[PDB]
Amino acid sequence: VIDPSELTFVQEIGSGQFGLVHLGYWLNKDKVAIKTIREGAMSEEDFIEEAEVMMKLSHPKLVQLYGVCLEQAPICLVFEFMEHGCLSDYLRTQRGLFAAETLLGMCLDVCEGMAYLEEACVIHRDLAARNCLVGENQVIKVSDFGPVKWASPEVFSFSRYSSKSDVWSFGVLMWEVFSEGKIPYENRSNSEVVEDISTGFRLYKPRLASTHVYQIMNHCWKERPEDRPAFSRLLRQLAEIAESG
Repeated sequence: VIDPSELTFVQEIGSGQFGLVHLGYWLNKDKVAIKTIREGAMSEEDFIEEAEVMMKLSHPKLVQLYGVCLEQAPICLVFEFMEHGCLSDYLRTQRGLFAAETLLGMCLDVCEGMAYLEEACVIHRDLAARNCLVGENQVIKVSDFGPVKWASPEVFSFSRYSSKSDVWSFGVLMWEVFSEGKIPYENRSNSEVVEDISTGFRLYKPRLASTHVYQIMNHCWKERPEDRPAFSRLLRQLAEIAESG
């Protein structure tokens, strides 16, 4: 579903090389989020092959795409606009106004999206609050799909992603949620965090995280991938907890 320049570029809402992201409208009828490329930031094939798989993956917890603009000029990806910025950005401002029941709620949203990706054999080599979007009333969807603080050991040492690496990361995302946007291992070096984790240290339990929620974060933080719960398992454990405590 390719798009010719039927887009209106309103504002810039996030950069880095691999494109800028603009707030925009498609035919007016639709407030979209447009991610442009650059120039030599991605093979035409590299992005094409990427936009396809992204349009192949769909779940109510993954951010939706409207189509792509290859009809030239900085090539781009038209997403549906998520009305509340990224998660990390939402958790920080708005701190304190969350109910634990609401924070957990947010984790299940990302969990659901991840169980779907997991089953889709997709690995999110960068699952964090900063890559999560808040929209239609707290509803959280995971984007930027298709940072040693969020890395599992097999990523630290062997750059060995998997889907379990994700779970590990998810554990830290969960931490950011319950900490309400806090920087995990803030006062520490990447060549230092790797130290604390390897010895068995783990992110402390945030006040809003119940001991039961903390148990699951620590299950995502097991050293052995095969000792980590698959997202499909993670989703149900979080569903049970959510119902009560």
